[PDB]
Amino acid sequence: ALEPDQPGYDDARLGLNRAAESRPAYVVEAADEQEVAAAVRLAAEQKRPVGVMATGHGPSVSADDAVLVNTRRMEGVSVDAARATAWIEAGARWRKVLEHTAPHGLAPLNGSSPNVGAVGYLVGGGAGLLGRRFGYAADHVRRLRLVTADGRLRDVTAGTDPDLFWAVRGGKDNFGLVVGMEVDLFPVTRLYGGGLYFAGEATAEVLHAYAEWVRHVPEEMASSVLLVHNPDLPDVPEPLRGRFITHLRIAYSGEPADGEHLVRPLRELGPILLDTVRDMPYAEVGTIHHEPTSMPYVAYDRNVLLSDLTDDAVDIIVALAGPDAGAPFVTELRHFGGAYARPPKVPNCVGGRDAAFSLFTGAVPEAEGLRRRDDLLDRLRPWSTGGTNLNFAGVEDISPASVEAAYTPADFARLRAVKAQYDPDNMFRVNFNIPPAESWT
Amino acid sequence: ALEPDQPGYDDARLGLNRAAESRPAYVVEAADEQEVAAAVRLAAEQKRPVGVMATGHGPSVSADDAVLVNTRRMEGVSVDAARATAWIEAGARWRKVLEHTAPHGLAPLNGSSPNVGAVGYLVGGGAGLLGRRFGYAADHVRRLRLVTADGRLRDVTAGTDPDLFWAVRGGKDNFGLVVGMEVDLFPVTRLYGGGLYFAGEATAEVLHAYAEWVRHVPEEMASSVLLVHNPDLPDVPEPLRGRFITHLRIAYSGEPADGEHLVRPLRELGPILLDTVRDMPYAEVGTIHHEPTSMPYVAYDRNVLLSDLTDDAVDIIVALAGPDAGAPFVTELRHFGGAYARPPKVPNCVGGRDAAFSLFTGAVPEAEGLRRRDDLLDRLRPWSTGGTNLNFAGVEDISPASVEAAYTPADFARLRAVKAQYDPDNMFRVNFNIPPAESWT
Ligand SMILES: *Cc1cc2c(cc1C)nc1c(=O)[nH]c(=O)nc-1n2C[C@H](O)[C@H](O)[C@H](O)COP(=O)(O)OP(=O)(O)OC[C@H]1O[C@@H](n2cnc3c(N)ncnc32)[C@H](O)[C@@H]1O
Ligand SMILES: *Cc1cc2c(cc1C)nc1c(=O)[nH]c(=O)nc-1n2C[C@H](O)[C@H](O)[C@H](O)COP(=O)(O)OP(=O)(O)OC[C@H]1O[C@@H](n2cnc3c(N)ncnc32)[C@H](O)[C@@H]1O
Repeated sequence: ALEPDQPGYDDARLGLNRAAESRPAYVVEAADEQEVAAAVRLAAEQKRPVGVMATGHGPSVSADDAVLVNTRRMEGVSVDAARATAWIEAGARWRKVLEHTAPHGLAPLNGSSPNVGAVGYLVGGGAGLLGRRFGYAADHVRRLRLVTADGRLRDVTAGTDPDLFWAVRGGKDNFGLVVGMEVDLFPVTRLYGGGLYFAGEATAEVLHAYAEWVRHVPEEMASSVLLVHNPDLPDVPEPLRGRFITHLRIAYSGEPADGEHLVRPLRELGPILLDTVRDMPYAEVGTIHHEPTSMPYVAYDRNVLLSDLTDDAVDIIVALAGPDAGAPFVTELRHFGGAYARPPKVPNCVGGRDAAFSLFTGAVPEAEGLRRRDDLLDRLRPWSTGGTNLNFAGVEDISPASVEAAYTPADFARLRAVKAQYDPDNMFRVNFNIPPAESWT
Repeated sequence: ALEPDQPGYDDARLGLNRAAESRPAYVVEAADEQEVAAAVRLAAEQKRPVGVMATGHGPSVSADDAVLVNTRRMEGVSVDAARATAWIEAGARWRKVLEHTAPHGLAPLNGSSPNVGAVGYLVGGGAGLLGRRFGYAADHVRRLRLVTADGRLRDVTAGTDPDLFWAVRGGKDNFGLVVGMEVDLFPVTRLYGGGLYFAGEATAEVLHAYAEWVRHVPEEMASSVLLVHNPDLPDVPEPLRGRFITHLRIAYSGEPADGEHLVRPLRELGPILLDTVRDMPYAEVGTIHHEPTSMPYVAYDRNVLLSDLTDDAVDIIVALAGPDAGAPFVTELRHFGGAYARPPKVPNCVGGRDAAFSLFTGAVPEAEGLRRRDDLLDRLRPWSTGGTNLNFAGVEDISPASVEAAYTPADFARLRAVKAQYDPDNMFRVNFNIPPAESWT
């Protein structure tokens, strides 16, 4: 339990995304599950809130005055090739999970970025490059080991505590900290994917075709569109530097033949500054988004879920987020539907299953820039479900009403009840917080 | 000691490049140095030859009737950040070395392909993407642990056995099997590199400019040119498929500013089908050549060293290896000079230091194809040093005269003497073999 101004406090308290500028009263760099339970026990004695950080990818509330458990040293993974499952400790990032599953020819339902904490991602739902085919990562869990608000370790399956197994798979840490989880693995060894990086002048054309194209693709095709002003930086090749880029991401988990057939029409649009679409070992999946996770940064994230992508919706995005807009934020359009739209084998509380698309924005916190982001998301409200994707929400989305928007009204009702039952003092509240039901007080 | 038709013989006997179709009398999958010494002791009892394989990247002679030591399980690496050195076990591939050195911001002098066995590469010399700046990997060794032909383990430094330290660093396994080595590490954290992938019609223009360009670059710029008929395969992006490609590889180990300045003129040539030149973590270095090492293959490798690349030399390469040639082999032109051309701090036997370029060919063994390869290398003999790069030699280069061409005449004289002294029965002869001096009998 490091305290402020002790050696390595800052090390253990600060994550990748610093937008929640937070100062925990103590930080425990847990080495194992016992240290996690001990940290939680301590906090319960001191009537203190408890938060958990594996990477700092997903900030929400300030950890001021809280105990923060840093799980980054708990990076254990083990694979059961026979049963096609992996055991993943609290702090294991997907890159490490992939190291272990690839030798067997197995893939988890990981996301766009290998740097991301597998557990935090999963308990938000977890929308990746196999998701349109298989669903949310939270829909494919065998069991959980959990530190509950009394500081007890508990093994949990759909069998032993339905309520808790349901709530944790989409509820983040609101019901306890996950020390390890057992996930189903899938026989995926290769992807046909990469990017079509179009010049700015093509943005309207591309987004219009994309809106149509997505209506015909199978569930094996995950795809998204990034719109970004790229700086003149050496970290990207010369065709992408210092200009507006519309980047179409492909991730087809079937045969390259099929993928290429689907993709080929998109090439008739242009000009294409760079084309990386290719057959790759699934291990290389993190090259499709190639998201920078080396330096810490501050970013204000916000997203809305779209019931549909229409011409007029496209035109708003072109106008407020395309080349001439001069928007100082990145915009990403991610395709959902498919398996995401169908109820999971084993129920969970993951919301937004009716969404066709996620529309995401990432912004340096600066008032002119945040205004334009606001204007863009407001102008899309008519094509919006009212929902937000929880894993793509940011530090501005911390109020109870903002968190409610991540769940269906019924799921949230039930979640409030379960929360009262498993976290009566609302100890896990350094998070996208589900408040205890008022009826349970 | 697996024998033929025992479970896992084929596993342990066959490597990546199968061009030496070899059947060892026994294969020892050594777990540690003691098993290696025991294997060598056994062979010395039985008057049998001994070969060593970590990956099968570098075949030469058939292992028929030999004992083969497979070192692939000896993959240990440890790094001394303070002293900037790594300890590398026999079988460790560069990818694993890189895993350990990158967290400290250190780089070994590895080569184009992370799949390659660090030790085998180094004892051939070892020409990589930092070589023009720092020299051969064999020029930066602190010590070796070696199993000599009596089966004894021996720690060797420039201090304790000058003759042996000299000979092993360029002599491959001719003087004993290396169980571990201690290499100097360099403070390189990033490269500016990648490819300019030009269409076939530009090949003459590019090779002519390259010939000139290389005369002005600093030692921080490693570069090469691949000429290849790419099949219509899904493993490469659509611009590179089913056509002739001239691929210019850049690897600048200075500041991106400097790299870009150097590279920019090359873009004035064209058309460029794809441009990947960018600032990257040095860990990603294996993306510059992106050589396929997943499937085994058969390949007949041959190279000649060039004293200079002239217009007429270029025109022969264009004519016999460029788009209209219909050559069924790959051709690679690699730039040497720089630190390679200067004597190493601590002497070694690595030859070809006077070469400006390596010209390499890789061929499926088929007589029409091998004829054209022969014709190309013969037609370049006037611009040739007479030498060959040992690490780039193949199964056709196994005769004493072919191996002599890898060393200066004096070095080879001395090498024959040392060989008689350390391997009097020529036990290590499943290799590019240095025969014992006749004067020592
Ligand atoms: C940064 C980022 C995030 C990201 C992404 C790409 C990047 C560059 N791509 C995603 C994608 O393709 N699909 C997706 O669904 N999400 C994606 N994300 C977001 C990511 O899922 C979330 O940010 C998630 O929170 C990441 O978890 P991580 O553990 O890495 O992050 P954290 O800040 O350290 O923790 C955030 C919250 O996660 C919950 N959490 C963390 N550990 C636990 C444990 N052990 N038990 C229970 N809950 C846990 C907490 O709520 C914590 O506050
Ligand atoms: C396949 C390949 C090779 C390669 C390369 C790229 C690819 C795809 N790029 C290279 C590069 O950029 N620069 C360079 O200098 N060489 C490059 N190579 C060639 C490589 O250096 C050689 O092929 C080398 O022989 C590789 O060694 P490896 O150990 O991987 O290969 P092997 O077939 O299993 O062994 C070949 C011979 O190496 C000597 N050897 C191997 N292990 C030992 C030990 N422990 N002690 C002593 N000698 C050893 C033997 O002579 C063995 O026969």
